[PDB]
Amino acid sequence: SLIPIVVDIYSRLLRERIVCVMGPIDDSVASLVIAQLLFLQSESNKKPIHMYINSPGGVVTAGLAIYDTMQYILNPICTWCVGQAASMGSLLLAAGTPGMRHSLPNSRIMIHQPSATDIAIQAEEIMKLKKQLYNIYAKHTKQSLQVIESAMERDRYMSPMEAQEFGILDKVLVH
Amino acid sequence: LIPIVVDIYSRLLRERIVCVMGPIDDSVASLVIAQLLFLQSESNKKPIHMYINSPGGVVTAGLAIYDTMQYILNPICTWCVGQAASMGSLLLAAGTPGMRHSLPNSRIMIHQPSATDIAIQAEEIMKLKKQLYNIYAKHTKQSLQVIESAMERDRYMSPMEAQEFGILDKVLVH
Amino acid sequence: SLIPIVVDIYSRLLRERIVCVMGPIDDSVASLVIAQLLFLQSESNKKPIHMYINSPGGVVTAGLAIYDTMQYILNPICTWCVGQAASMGSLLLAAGTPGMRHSLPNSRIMIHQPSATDIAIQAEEIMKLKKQLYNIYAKHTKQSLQVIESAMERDRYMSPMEAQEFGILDKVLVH
Amino acid sequence: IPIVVDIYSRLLRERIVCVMGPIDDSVASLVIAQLLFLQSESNKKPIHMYINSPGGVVTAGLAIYDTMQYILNPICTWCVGQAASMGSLLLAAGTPGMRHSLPNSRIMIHQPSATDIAIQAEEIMKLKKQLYNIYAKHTKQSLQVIESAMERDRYMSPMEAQEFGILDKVLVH
Amino acid sequence: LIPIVVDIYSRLLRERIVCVMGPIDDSVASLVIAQLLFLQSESNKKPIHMYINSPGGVVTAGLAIYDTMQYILNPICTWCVGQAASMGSLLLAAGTPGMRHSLPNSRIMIHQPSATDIAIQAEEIMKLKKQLYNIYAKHTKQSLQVIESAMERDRYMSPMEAQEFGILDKVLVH
Amino acid sequence: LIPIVVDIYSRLLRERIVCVMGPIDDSVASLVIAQLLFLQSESNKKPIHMYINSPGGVVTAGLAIYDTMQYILNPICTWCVGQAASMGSLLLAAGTPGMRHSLPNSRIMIHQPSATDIAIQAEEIMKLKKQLYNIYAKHTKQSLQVIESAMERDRYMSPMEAQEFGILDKVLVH
Amino acid sequence: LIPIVVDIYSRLLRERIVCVMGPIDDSVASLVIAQLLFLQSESNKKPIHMYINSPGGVVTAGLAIYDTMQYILNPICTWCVGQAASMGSLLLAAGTPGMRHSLPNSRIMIHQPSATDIAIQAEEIMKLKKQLYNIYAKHTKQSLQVIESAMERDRYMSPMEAQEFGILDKVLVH
Amino acid sequence: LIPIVVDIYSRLLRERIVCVMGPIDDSVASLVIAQLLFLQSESNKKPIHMYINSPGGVVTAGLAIYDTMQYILNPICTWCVGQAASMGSLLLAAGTPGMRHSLPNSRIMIHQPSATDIAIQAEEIMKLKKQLYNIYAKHTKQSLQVIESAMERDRYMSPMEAQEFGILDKVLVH
Amino acid sequence: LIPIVVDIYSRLLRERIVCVMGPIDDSVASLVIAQLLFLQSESNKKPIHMYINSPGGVVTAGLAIYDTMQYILNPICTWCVGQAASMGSLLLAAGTPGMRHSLPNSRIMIHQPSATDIAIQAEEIMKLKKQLYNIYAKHTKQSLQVIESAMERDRYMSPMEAQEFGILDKVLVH
Amino acid sequence: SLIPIVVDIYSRLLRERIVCVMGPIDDSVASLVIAQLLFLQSESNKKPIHMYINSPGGVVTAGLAIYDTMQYILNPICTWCVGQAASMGSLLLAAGTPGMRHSLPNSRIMIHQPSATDIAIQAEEIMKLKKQLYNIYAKHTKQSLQVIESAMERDRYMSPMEAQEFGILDKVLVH
Ligand SMILES: O=c1c2c(n3ccnc3n1Cc1ccc(C(F)(F)F)cc1)CCN(Cc1cccc(Cl)c1)C2
Ligand SMILES: O=c1c2c(n3ccnc3n1Cc1ccc(C(F)(F)F)cc1)CCN(Cc1cccc(Cl)c1)C2
Ligand SMILES: O=c1c2c(n3ccnc3n1Cc1ccc(C(F)(F)F)cc1)CCN(Cc1cccc(Cl)c1)C2
Ligand SMILES: O=c1c2c(n3ccnc3n1Cc1ccc(C(F)(F)F)cc1)CCN(Cc1cccc(Cl)c1)C2
Ligand SMILES: O=c1c2c(n3ccnc3n1Cc1ccc(C(F)(F)F)cc1)CCN(Cc1cccc(Cl)c1)C2
Ligand SMILES: O=c1c2c(n3ccnc3n1Cc1ccc(C(F)(F)F)cc1)CCN(Cc1cccc(Cl)c1)C2
Ligand SMILES: O=c1c2c(n3ccnc3n1Cc1ccc(C(F)(F)F)cc1)CCN(Cc1cccc(Cl)c1)C2
Ligand SMILES: O=c1c2c(n3ccnc3n1Cc1ccc(C(F)(F)F)cc1)CCN(Cc1cccc(Cl)c1)C2
Ligand SMILES: O=c1c2c(n3ccnc3n1Cc1ccc(C(F)(F)F)cc1)CCN(Cc1cccc(Cl)c1)C2
Repeated sequence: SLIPIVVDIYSRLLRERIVCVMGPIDDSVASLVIAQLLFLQSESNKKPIHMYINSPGGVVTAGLAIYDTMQYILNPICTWCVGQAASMGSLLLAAGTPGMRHSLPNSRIMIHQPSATDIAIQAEEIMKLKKQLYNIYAKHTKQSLQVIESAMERDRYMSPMEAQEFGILDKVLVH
Repeated sequence: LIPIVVDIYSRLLRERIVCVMGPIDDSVASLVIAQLLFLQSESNKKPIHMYINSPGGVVTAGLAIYDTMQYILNPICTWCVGQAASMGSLLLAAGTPGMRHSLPNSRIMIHQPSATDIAIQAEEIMKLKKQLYNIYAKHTKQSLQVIESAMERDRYMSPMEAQEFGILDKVLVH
Repeated sequence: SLIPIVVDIYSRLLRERIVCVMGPIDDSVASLVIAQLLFLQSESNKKPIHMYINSPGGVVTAGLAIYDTMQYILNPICTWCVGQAASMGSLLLAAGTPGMRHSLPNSRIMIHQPSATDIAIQAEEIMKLKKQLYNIYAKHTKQSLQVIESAMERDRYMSPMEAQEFGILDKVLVH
Repeated sequence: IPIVVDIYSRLLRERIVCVMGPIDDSVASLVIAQLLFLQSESNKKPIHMYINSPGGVVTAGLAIYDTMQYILNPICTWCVGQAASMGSLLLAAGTPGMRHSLPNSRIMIHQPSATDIAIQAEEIMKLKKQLYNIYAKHTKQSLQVIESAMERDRYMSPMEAQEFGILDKVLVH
Repeated sequence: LIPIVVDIYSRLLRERIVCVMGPIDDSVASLVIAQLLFLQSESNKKPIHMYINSPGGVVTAGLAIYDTMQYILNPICTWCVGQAASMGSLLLAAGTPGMRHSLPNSRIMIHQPSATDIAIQAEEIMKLKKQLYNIYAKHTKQSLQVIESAMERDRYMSPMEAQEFGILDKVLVH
Repeated sequence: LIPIVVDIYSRLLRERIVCVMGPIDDSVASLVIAQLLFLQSESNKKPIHMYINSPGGVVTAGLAIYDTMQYILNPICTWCVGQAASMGSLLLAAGTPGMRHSLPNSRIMIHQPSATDIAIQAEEIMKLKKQLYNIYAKHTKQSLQVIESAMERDRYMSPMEAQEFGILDKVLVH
Repeated sequence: LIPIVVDIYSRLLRERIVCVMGPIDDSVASLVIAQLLFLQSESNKKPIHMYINSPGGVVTAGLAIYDTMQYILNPICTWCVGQAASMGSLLLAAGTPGMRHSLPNSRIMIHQPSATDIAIQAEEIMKLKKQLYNIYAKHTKQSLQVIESAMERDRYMSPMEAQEFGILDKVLVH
Repeated sequence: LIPIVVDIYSRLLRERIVCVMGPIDDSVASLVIAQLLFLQSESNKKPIHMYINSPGGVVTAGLAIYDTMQYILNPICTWCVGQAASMGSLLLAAGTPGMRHSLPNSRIMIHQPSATDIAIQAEEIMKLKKQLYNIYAKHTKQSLQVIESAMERDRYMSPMEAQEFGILDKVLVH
Repeated sequence: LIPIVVDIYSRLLRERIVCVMGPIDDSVASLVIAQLLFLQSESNKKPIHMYINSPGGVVTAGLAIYDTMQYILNPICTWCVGQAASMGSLLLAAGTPGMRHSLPNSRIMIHQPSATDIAIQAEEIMKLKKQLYNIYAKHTKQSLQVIESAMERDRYMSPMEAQEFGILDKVLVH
Repeated sequence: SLIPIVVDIYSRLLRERIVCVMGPIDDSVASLVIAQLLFLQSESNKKPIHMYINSPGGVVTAGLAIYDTMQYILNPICTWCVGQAASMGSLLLAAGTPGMRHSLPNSRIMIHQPSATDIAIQAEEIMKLKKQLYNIYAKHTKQSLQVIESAMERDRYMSPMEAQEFGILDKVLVH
């Protein structure tokens, strides 16, 4: 509700190839984001797609569904963190095309996983998910598994500069 | 809410894309069934694509979709993104042979969770589970014994081991 | 994301002479179903009207309202059971035109009544209603009154092929 | 709850354990404790068990059943009001010749459509088959007739229950 | 709280007064049955008095009390004050002949309101109603036809109309 | 609810007027951010007007709007009507210098109330609090020490006094 | 549930009739303000009519409307129907002098109820009452003392008492 | 609602019969521990009997009871009636060797349900399962592998399967 | 509920055993404080035993117990069974040196979860966090830097590893 | 519940002339505390009474009711702050007999009033209450009104040392 019409603002964002992942991640967000990503690739397999992330995280399998769609599609993907990017949110941020992951000056980044689950699962599977994130995180930051898991073991946010040095993003820009 | 293009969920249907992601209930089954029959009227032979990201749901609602997939003449490509558990993996395994896919980081589970339209007797719950035994055995080409033994474990499968088991055919990445 | 549009899908099903009854049978479902049947008869008193049934049952008087409407209209009525047809659902399925009652391979049929009432009723009327089902069931299955009453007391589901042998449906189709 | 020269504590002084309600784990524990206490008082004096239950958790009912067979005491079961599902199983498990009903009591063996924990289909069936053998044992009915009867969602009269083997005597006073 | 006398509800039991004031449920049934069995153990022949001010309740719980009244050897005086509807009037009518009482302004109803422990079938609810037909006919000395015909009307009866019907015998003022 | 004029909230947007009335959360932030980014596409440097009547809200959502205001090239005139507390006053103070306004009877508060998207540790709440210090110090031209002292007090300030503090520049009447 | 004409509330605003019926909160305030600013853009000189049937509301939101009325150049006729209490009567008294009206049975109360957007200190609520004191004193042209004593009485006023006090100018029936 | 004898649950504890019926939580654990420590103070050598009818519960609370059994010097006879699942079967298997019993129809399950006192990380839940693995392996005398494969199956065991697996020693009926 | 022995929780107190099982709040703090102050009155220097199986709780309530332990003259043996997290581990580490124990399968965590009596500012939460640093550093004999690093990690430690960290001194089995 | 018996611990505290004001202040706490204070004076008008405070504050009129009882009774009153003493709690702490107000090392003290009310009242009365506290606070700390109101205007806790220097208490003791 209370969405203005322009000549619809969220639909007008999509004509600029901008997908929003604001808010928590659940299955409905994942399907909606995925549909827009596949739609944007069908318009052009070569024009860049932009993703604005202001998310506290969400369901792990729903987040991996988006991540896999980003890897699948051919388009370069520029990720933009505004507000914060925590848990799966920071993973999507880190999953952008190298050199095209940006953050605003006062944005917050967190890779620690929250202490999320569609259905009840056992620790053998919940741990498989955590390692699944380890390898994904290690891939895109170019850090060893020892470095990724140790950082994520600590509950703390990073400044946009700090997430750049750890390897989550490439550019902390102001204007 | 849902953005408008050139509505995006109607636009997915415009490409012969049916989504069965999210939990399966009787109304979800009816809606999916309506879309499959509508797509068959467009072309009895052009392929239908079905995206699965479901943790399962009502068994009779899942079988309603399954029987509808088997009924229509169209080839059906199943695509597992996110995860497919319980009835979700059955629909995934029920795709056209050679046309069942998953993305690299997907979770697949055939184990049934401990879902029910009405309270039923124990003989019917066993009659229903036996129905799933035969369906899984049909499309995975595994014996009944290995299927019943497999679902006994409350564990998920990776897309590559699910392929060797016969639930899907290709783990693609682009 | 509740309803897709076709090039409305539930209105398009109605353009195809297909009435679908999935949710549980209540007064609001009955009125809406009845309206479509009278609408489809006004379009053509002779083209077959189709009924897709996937219901766990519902209000008995609301089911009889649909049942009575089926008998009244002149059209041949093809009933199609997908998923399941229990209590009033199976009564509607069995009330189709003879030779036109179908089920899909893995569907469930149950005539046992669950242990259904708009308002509070006395025991005497509940028995009058149960007897009402006996005659409707006995009529359309061509089974004895006794075999119907003993069958319904058993709390079991039956497969489409034993349901065909019982007389509730005629064709278990395979495509 | 009235005091007498406590009324439920006084019933236990008369070797009467009352169920009279759904079979919880808490009901089962309390009933089981009373049976073990009454046996320790006397392994040979009969214990009376009053049943007015619509059933309950199956594992909790089997817990009581296992305790009844364990103790050496003759057990007189008395069904007043009604005895459905697990309730009728306890009724039929009394000592032979000592299972009674009041004239207007209700007996039901049909199982309701054991939810301590959510369970699988294979285990749920293993559980009813476990109930079949107990009923088959104590009614002296074949396994086939027991399973067919339980599939019918009907109540029995105290005479229908006496002839079926669930009880032995329908008395008025 | 309950006042203390030198406890008032326990003092009523010392006077062979059982209270059935309030709706009938299984927990009420256990207490009434327990007190009746206790009072019989004190004396097989001294009369027990039963105070009824109930709007009815669970049918199986009411019949459980009814069966206990018939079982014990004691004469039972039923006293209806306030009102006695559904099972309340059945217990009232089930007193010893010549000892069923009402106060001038009590309400009596045999009509059943529109058995309630668990969901049951149509044949069982009808079997339960037929049991009520025979019991009422036994203690009112009316034919079955007049019992059911009367019960179809939910009118309440005056303690006088109920006496002529056979539900009670002595409606007193002092 | 909302009137149509030859829609009133969309018509405010046609006049380059963004409204931040009400509490700030992530959904408010997304909408404000979208309108700010949209308004830049019509004109690189035409001024944008921002109406604030907010009691505050989520800090990360407030910083998200703040960063967007600083990012875009347009000069931004902020207008406080009613009140601007917590993050509300930060957005008000973050307008283009010389263009931060209040109406005569508005209340302004920079003290933060005792809020976050998720539960966080003590070190992060302090980092955010320090982040607010630096932003406030930057735009008020006050030292860090005086800013910290101002926020320590649970008091509101009048528009004409917020001007002397540096939160706004002009308190207008007509 | 709103009837449509050549929308009835949009047709009212189409004639410069702003409605403040119902309680004041921030969502009401934003809408009233937008309508006042919109009506000024069509004509800074055509009179605006404002209908008040409000029991009061949030004080900061009421002051926002008050500030918007004072800011715009239009003459504003306020019309009280039903009642105007707390902030409602403040908006009523804030109309253009000589253009404040009431209907015969409308009720006026200046007493403030015993709220605000957020929990605040005792000094801030007191700053607000003195702030309201001056507003009332300005437009009723009574001394500050007369306002404080009047608002202190938990009573409603008749439209004749309201004009004599200085809150309004005309009570018309036709 | 607990009957009194010369309290029935206090009379059970008076004979060294500790009951673990019902789900395990911290409040149950404290009480069981206190009873075990109390029974040891009367005699470090008289056997303690422990009745288990539990569907499981909090793992840390279950381990606290397990640690208390191992600490005290008394031989402990565990008795399974009804069922012993999750932590319940762990306490059952943790009895003194040769003194672990079950009744004929009691059910045993080692599969862990898909909780804990507080929300925790994936590594900590995994530390707990390996920790339970060693406990089960110790007292059933099966390899760690055999425990992990067994607990992986979402199935209950019969008392005969339970003794053969090493969880208990005797299934008695009399 | 609670057994009587010739009351079990009062009998633990007769043995100078205070139990801190369950979460800590002000009502828990008052009761523990009262028992600690009471136990000092029987004996100035007889050791007091403290059983901890707590996931933490209110920080000011936890410090209230901590200050009482430090205040009283008695040596205090702390015993961790089950788990001791957040304030729970602080009380465990606050025992008399050489007398802080854990049972083999206990879990210990000093990281604080992301709690307070009333809503507070960022400066106070940090002062309390720093207060916890100094207490932890004092009793573990670790530097402030290593303590802050330990608490930053959302992990539990085993009893034998908490010993090397200095939280406890002896992990006992019998 | 779960209160141990000693040979009752809260009743045994009262035989040691120790009143507990732990938890929030409401009318029921005030009456209960007041009754114990009057009882302790009736036992001895000259033996000291001890008050343990671990309170986040509460209803202002209920707190003033306790304060007035402390001033009325003749006994010396030793106040002890453990945990924290906020809003009205710190007022009761400050109201002890001079030289007999103590705190434990890690206790928290706050005079700022929370942002509490039996019934809805106007600002003229709510402000009268605040000034009523100003004069009470100024009395027992011996600070000017300007100093009291300015300190209380700032939202912050004090360390037990800091509350001593401001004048709330006299002794920060450890053993
Ligand atoms: O300003 C951009 C930016 C991008 N971008 C990509 C393609 N076009 C653009 N434009 C132009 C444009 C946007 C929206 C619309 C319309 F839809 F609202 F009309 C019309 C034109 C990329 C990233 N971003 C950076 C950014 C700044 C502030 C907050 C956030 Cl979260 C991120 C700016
Ligand atoms: O990209 C596809 C894919 C399919 N497919 C089938 C027909 N057309 C397509 N296109 C083009 C297209 C899609 C959507 C729209 C519109 F509706 F959004 F506009 C318009 C054109 C099938 C398989 N799939 C694979 C896939 C990769 C990543 C995640 C997921 Cl869940 C699945 C891609
Ligand atoms: O496919 C059919 C079937 C019937 N039928 C009757 C008339 N037309 C049809 N069509 C073609 C068609 C359907 C819908 C549309 C549109 F409206 F959606 F566009 C357009 C064309 C009846 C038999 N069976 C029914 C059925 C029910 C439930 C589960 C399954 Cl597996 C099978 C299929
Ligand atoms: O069929 C009728 C009936 C009446 N009637 C009156 C005028 N025209 C009609 N038609 C034709 C028609 C119906 C609906 C539509 C349209 F809504 F779909 F457009 C268009 C034409 C009343 C008499 N009878 C009543 C009736 C029988 C069975 C069950 C129910 Cl419940 C009620 C039916
Ligand atoms: O019968 C026992 C059994 C044990 N046992 C141990 C010590 N004494 C006994 N007695 C005698 C006794 C019990 C209770 C009391 C009193 F306190 F209630 F009065 C007095 C004497 C061990 C367990 N075993 C097996 C068992 C059977 C049925 C259900 C359960 Cl769950 C377990 C029975
Ligand atoms: O009447 C009995 C009956 C038994 N029995 C066994 C031992 N003593 C008895 N007495 C005497 C007595 C009862 C109660 C107390 C006191 F404790 F409540 F005061 C004291 C003495 C067995 C069961 N039988 C059958 C029965 C008939 C009616 C309804 C129910 Cl439900 C069951 C009755
Ligand atoms: O009056 C303005 C003011 C601004 N401004 C900026 C651009 N245009 C304007 N106008 C004209 C206009 C408004 C609304 C519409 C329409 F959309 F409703 F039609 C069309 C034209 C800025 C600041 N503001 C100050 C202000 C005073 C009172 C209350 C509030 Cl909340 C704020 C006035
Ligand atoms: O066994 C102890 C232990 C202590 N201790 C201290 C003083 N006395 C004892 N006893 C004897 C005793 C206990 C209870 C009672 C009574 F109250 F229940 F009767 C009477 C005597 C200290 C530590 N603890 C260690 C411990 C092991 C297992 C689980 C837990 Cl939670 C803790 C053992
Ligand atoms: O230890 C005291 C202390 C006082 N005091 C006053 C009179 N007697 C005492 N004793 C002896 C005693 C207390 C309780 C009982 C009994 F009731 F529990 F049995 C029996 C004897 C005053 C203040 N206080 C300081 C204090 C330390 C720890 C926490 C807190 Cl909140 C405050 C200690």
